[PDB]
Amino acid sequence: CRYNLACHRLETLLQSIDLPPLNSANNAQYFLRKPDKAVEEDSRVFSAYQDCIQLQLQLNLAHNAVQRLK
Amino acid sequence: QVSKTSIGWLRLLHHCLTHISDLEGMMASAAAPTANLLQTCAALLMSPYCGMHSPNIEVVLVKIGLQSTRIGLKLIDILLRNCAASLNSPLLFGRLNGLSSDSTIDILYQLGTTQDPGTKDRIQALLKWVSDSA
Repeated sequence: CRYNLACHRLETLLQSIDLPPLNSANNAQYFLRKPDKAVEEDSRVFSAYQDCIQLQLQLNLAHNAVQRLK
Repeated sequence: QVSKTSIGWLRLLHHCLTHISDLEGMMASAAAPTANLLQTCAALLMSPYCGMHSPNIEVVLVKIGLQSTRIGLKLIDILLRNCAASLNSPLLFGRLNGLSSDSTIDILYQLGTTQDPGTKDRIQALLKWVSDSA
């Protein structure tokens, strides 16, 4: 349940994440100097992704322990 | 930037077009004819900030494109189809055709939704670009 909630958080945050293509000077500048809002969005995405990976690790460990017991 | 780029001329053109509204028309009429002006202004619009904020360039582009139907169609073609200039001749090879930004979207929206004799034709051109694309 917790990992599903974390995945939903990451999904909602990523659905608003956009990647400009590297095909113009303005996009190149976006990548050269990441704008502040992009920095905050990336920080939030990293936090949510770390939460998702930790909960995924815990879920797989719990599943393997349950398999040990079964 | 004014010393090292062409942006100063665009700031002058924006001042001429916008400073006194009652003269805008006349200024636009004097500015529309010059060859490759719309291509150059679009190139400056899609370039990284060089001393002129995007809204002013957009105002210049819209006011030129709206001063007659032919120029409006040319601006639509520049934004959607071919933005290159029409060893001394302007080239403007550097930018991919049809790239979109907030500025281009706003310009196209204003061209389509501005009510004047050319609006139909502009819409027509827009729709053409759609069908051709499809």
